[PDB]
Amino acid sequence: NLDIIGKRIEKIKQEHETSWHYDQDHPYKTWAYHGSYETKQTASSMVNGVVRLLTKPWDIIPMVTQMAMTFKEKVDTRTQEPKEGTKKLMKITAEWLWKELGKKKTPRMCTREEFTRKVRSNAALGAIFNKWKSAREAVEDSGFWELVDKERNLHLEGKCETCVYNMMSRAIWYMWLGARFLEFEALGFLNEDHWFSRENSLSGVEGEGLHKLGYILRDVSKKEGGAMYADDTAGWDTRITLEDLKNEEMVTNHMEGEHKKLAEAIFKLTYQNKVVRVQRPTTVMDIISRRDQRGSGQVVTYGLNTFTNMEAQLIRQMEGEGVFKSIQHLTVTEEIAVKNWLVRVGRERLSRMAISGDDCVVKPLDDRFASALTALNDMGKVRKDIQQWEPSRGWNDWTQVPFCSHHFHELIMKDGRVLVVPCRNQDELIGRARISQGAGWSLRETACLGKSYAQMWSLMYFHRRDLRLAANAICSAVPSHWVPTSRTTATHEWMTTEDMLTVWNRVWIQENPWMEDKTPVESWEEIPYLGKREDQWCGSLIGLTSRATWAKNIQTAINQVRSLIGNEEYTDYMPSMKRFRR
Ligand SMILES: CC(=O)NCc1cn[nH]c1
Ligand SMILES: [Zn+2]
Ligand SMILES: [Zn+2]
Repeated sequence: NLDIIGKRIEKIKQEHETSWHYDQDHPYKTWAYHGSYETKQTASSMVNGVVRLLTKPWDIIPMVTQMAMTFKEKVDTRTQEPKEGTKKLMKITAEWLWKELGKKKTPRMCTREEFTRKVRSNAALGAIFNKWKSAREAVEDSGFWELVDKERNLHLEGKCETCVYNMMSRAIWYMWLGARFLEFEALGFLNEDHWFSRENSLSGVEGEGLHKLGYILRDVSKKEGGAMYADDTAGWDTRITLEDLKNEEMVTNHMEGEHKKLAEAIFKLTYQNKVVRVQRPTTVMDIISRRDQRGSGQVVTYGLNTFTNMEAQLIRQMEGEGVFKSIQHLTVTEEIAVKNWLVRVGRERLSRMAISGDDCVVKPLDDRFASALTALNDMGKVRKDIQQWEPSRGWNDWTQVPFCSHHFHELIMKDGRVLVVPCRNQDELIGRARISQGAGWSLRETACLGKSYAQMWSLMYFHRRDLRLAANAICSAVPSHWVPTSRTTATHEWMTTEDMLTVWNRVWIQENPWMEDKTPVESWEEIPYLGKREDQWCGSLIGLTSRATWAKNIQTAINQVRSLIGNEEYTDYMPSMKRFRR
């Protein structure tokens, strides 16, 4: 408790010594509360006018238009201590999993140089504004690095002064850039060196890309076994136990020297003990603490979520296969049985999964998995939207399984070759492309964000009639040479000024390990669509009068946007489609 967080608390006390008051009407039950101080401040979603002017039919679709308008009673909940048998299963599994992940990788520190390059090309490193304006400026000033050094030597001493979270089914815990650096220095290797790649982790998909996820799910479907299970957890980040955080910390067992000590300090001082500042309108700033739940940088959160989800799903698989009888207590011979299962079939069982942070798809040996719930519930990974003890419903067809907010279609090209393509309800895609985040967007910056969405649609969603047409229209409306942008950045092959047909060929043909015939596609007309009825099922407006008028008059919409942007160099991409090809 207060020996580890006291220093951080003491320091904040003094910078607001004219405001410190131990409030009596504090709303916290599961968070430890320490005091309050005076503040007064808040970033809503803005519409992208380039995308909206080129998607007129969707102006009257509420699922699209409502997306642009507008649980902290789940962050304030508590998770019970797992039973001794559960804790044993998790420790054995975690020990075995870090060794497997470490077989072909070497833990290492990430560098000021690496951190500096990241910031100088905009990655969402959840930092705060003070002394320097942006992250870009702090990184060039040697005063910052002297602050970093003071904290670093403090961490080596087993103490913390400035690693404090700022709070803001979503919850993002910003820290000052210095704290983020020290986290990246110790644990950045997990992401930077691809520990959760599919080649390295067998269950993972880190770096895989939306054009690969469908092929990965189809490969899992080819295994002998039961239904495909895709159970979502109710608020995964809030269900991370102190036992989970202790099994995650065992990655430090694979480290040495300085690194081992720096990593151990991040786990002890920032993850297993946390200090947070929250805005309350009653507007004061609350300084609260707790030991458990997830609150790291988003990128370390992704890797440790993937790790602990892989662990939980192997244990649920063990339960279905009858490897252990009860979570109350593992016998001595059950421990040897669990260890022996992992050595004998662990890697095979990992290959039966696709795991992306809190999101999973499992194809178990058989459907006993469906009612194997005791370990999963006792670890605190309670399933969303189903009663605690009600057996999971599995999917009989890999094309119906939800994963990473998508489903996947099998699409046969006129030439016989097989594409496995990502899909989701088209209102979601159009509604997201119509939204920007943040202030001070020029017309040129807004146009370049529209072009980023258009090129993503050309590469990932070319099989949706409305998106291929809207992508061609946006790319026709934005100057040919303007570079696509995004203020918050998997593999983003659409972020380029290269011709999108050349990029399509590289991604779907040349570099696609599931495509044996490498014959390049010569035109967009060789590239197929979903069936017309399937396109409507997934939200297409094909068949509506609104959509027919839009498609027929598209050059008028394109001209409207060109007239606003001004006298620039434009390309007509519409004749890449049959119906505009005269
Ligand atoms: C309709 C269109 O192409 N407008 C572009 C433009 C603006 N000024 N001169 C040409
Ligand atoms: Zn610290
Ligand atoms: Zn679909």
